[PDB]
Amino acid sequence: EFFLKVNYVTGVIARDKVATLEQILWRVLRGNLFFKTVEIEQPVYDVKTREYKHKNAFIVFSHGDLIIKRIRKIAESLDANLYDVDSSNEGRSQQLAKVNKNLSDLYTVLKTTSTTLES
Amino acid sequence: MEGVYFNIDNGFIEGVVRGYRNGLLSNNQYINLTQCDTLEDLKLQLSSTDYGNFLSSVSSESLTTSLIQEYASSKLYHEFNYIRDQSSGSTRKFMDYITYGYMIDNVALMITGTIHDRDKGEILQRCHPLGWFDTLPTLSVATDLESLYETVLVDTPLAPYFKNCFDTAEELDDMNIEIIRNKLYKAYLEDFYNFVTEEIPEPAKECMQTLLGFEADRRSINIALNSLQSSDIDPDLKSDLLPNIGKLYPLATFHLAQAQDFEGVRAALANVYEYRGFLETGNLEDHFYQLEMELCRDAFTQQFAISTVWAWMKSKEQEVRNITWIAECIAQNQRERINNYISVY
Amino acid sequence: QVQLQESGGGLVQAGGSLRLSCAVSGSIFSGNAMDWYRQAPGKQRELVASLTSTGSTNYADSVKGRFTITRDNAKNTVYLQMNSLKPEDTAVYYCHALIYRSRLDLAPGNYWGQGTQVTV
Amino acid sequence: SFSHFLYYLVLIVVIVYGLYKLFTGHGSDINFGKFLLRTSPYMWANLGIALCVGLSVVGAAWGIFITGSSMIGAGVRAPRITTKNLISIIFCEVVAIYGLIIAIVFSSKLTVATAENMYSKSNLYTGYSLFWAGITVGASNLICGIAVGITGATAAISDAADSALFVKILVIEIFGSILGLLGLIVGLLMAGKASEFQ
Amino acid sequence: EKEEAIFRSAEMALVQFYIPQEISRDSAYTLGQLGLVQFRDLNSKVRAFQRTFVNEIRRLDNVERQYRYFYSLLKKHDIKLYEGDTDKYLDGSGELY
Repeated sequence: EFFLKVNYVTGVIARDKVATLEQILWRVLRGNLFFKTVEIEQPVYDVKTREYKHKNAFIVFSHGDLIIKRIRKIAESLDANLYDVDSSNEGRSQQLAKVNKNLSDLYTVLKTTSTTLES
Repeated sequence: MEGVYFNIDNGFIEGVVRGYRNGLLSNNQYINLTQCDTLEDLKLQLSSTDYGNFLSSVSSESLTTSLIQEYASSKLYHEFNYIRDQSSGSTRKFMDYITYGYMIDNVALMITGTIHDRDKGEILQRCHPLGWFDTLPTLSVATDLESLYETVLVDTPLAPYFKNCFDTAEELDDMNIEIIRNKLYKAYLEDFYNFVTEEIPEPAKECMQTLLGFEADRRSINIALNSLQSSDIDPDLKSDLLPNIGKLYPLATFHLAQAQDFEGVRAALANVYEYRGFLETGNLEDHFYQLEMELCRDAFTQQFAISTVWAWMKSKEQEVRNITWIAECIAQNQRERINNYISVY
Repeated sequence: QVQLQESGGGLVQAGGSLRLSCAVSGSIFSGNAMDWYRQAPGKQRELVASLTSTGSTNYADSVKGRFTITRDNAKNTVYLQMNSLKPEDTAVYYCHALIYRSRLDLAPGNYWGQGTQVTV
Repeated sequence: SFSHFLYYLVLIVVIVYGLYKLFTGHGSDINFGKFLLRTSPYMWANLGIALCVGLSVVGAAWGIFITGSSMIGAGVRAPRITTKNLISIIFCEVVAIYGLIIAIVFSSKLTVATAENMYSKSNLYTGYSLFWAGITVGASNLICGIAVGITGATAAISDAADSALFVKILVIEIFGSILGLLGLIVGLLMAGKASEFQ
Repeated sequence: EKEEAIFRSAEMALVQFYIPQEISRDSAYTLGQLGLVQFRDLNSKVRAFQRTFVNEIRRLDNVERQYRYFYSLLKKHDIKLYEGDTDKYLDGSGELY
């Protein structure tokens, strides 16, 4: 039901800026807005900064090509990561299956380098 | 007199700021810097000054005349932000006015980046960090000024300044931007001067009115000349660039706005004693800096007056420009004009 | 960084022509506007002729109608001359250059020559 | 403006009230003479004592944070000044003692007077004397403490530059702190001939 | 007997050292071990970058930059620093090492 209301843009954004993003989009879509967002419970590291901040997921529904393009640029003018989430539930499972493998595999590479570095 | 009340909320600040003033590089110290052989020597020499160990985190092989500018500027910005953080009320309000000018520069610098299709991740490395605001990178999104105003600039404190920008053509190029750039300053300076007139106590009131007056004149003389670059810029456009607060206004500013040639500008300035000599001989840019530092030096003689913040800021700005000029001469191994820094202190 | 200096002049008999030159360095005619100023034994100094960036040429032709302008961008120097000189023309003639440094409306580049004397 | 408006309103009311009593022939009812005579001499004397130390403490306190903030301010870069410049703070605190001295001296003159002599000439003289004497010392020390505080603040900032300035600018403070003493001297002269209440 | 220099300041002597250069490094350590001497500056007029042993300070300064960097990494990865020996050389006891 997150995806209730490709016909949408989705990504992650820092909490201090989700308000800025929502408030800007109101004007860009001239009130034709379908903004939704979800909290993430933990802080997450921005290791480029060596600090952590609270992050939130968000999604916006739109059909217009130029509208989608501008929304993507606005989202990425603020610090955000946008993902190619498939629309169908089975598609999301298919994507999650691959990401689950990759991320689980990637831990092994992190472990050896981290072990070597701490050693 | 107001020095009786001034120290209630600003006594701490006035002490710290004059602490920085006592750290400014003296005429003699520049000579001791001038004698260096390499940047690696310039760093070691600087360690004896109030700049201290600021570069100690930089490897010998990493020094460049570019990096020295970055680090020296960064030290200033941290000291400025510290002073702002400790302020409140009208003083906090005053300092926030100072940053308006820099962010007006940043907005212009950011937009031209899109006209020439350069990446935001690169442009944001050249922006002036004091002119930072949350939505600044969002300027990358569109081309027409109307969209940029509606979607971003309505929210920043710069919003009131756009009274005369929307007369633009429907399409934007860099030339429109520099015109828009100046239009914003005209509103900004006139508002800042008005705010000073209303909310700042004497003698700081009269001091700032003098300093801002000089800046208005400096912009006026620059614009009256450089505007001759185009085939033409209409006099009723020029009149929208020249600010009203300067010593030149209105007697000389009208002639400058009306001028269509260099000799017209020279004739216009011939009447005002403060600038009577500027165009008749010598390097123009040096004269402005020369007068600028002399005004700041005089401003420091007053006491219990918040204008010291402005005087300190501009003085240390020139200090960085002195350092970079020396460093560039050192790095490029040319010295025949290394002495040409400006040092009133 | 620009150095200006001019050449020619000196004493010459009345009714003859005369030619002046003004060197320029470290810069190009692009964004250049350039002038000659007279200065008589009477202290005031005054424009006589000009080269604009667009190639137009201002004059004090009401009194210097036979002074002339030449564009020398192909050689990046200056050669400007006058015809039928008169005894009232004895003055130090300074070449002047205004450089449109850049788009940013900082203080522009401004430069003066040292002055060449003329006698009749 | 609100407060200034009230100032002018009050003045107008006073003028109207005065003219009303004057035109009706009862102008003598504005009798400042009876007011001075029939007010208790204890009131004038006691307010003199209280406001003396009172205003005299404000002068010290005002001077203290004028200088103290600057010393802390300038001292962040040059901590050396935090002790050498303390002398200028002493001259702010001292005038509080000058006030306390007078409070001690005046306190010796408060006594329970006999009923029939309450408003006698001598008692009234003492009642007025202790009022104006206390006001003079209190106000003079209020004024003095502020000027010394201003001087101490700038002296600290100069010391942060070079002691060669400090030793010379300190002399300015002397011509300020003398005023507190001169106020005290006049204070003791005013009370000099006043006998305690009897 | 050694003076009980509490009532008045201790009596000083100005001393000049004729250090042979070949042992200059070695002797300098002993003076630092004794801790009895405060040195004058005979070259106060010379600019900082022109003093004769500048290069050796540059080398050791650069090493300290690297050691400071290592200490930062230890803090980033939160590996606690080892309890180094404070008494490695008797810590200023006035005895040579």
